[PDB]
Amino acid sequence: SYDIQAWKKQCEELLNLIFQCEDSEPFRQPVDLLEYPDYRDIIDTPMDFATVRETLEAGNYESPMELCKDVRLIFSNSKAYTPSKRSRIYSMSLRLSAFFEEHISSVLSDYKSALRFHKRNTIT
Repeated sequence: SYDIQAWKKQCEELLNLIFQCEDSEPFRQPVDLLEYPDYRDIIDTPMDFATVRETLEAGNYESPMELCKDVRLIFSNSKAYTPSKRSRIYSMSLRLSAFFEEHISSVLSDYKSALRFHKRNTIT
């Protein structure tokens, strides 16, 4: 892989897949405080897939690692807020996390390789 910019469209396509997945529905918009009134007593940094997509489309991610950090925050927030490791919403977050990780792995690898290639002659 050579193309330093290719990650962005790859991430757009992966977000499209995630938004079509039923398991994403609890995570597509910010958590509703009327539904979960003490959410911000537990969760310091909310995150959701609409926020991630908007950040990407605004040109506010520099790398796929930044996007990957925010997506992982969606899942760590679900784990931190879950009352049970058997709860429905958390259970959906685990399947969606596995899907995400399986797909993001090549995006990250190819970007990092492409960038190492770009920098291969940094010293000369």
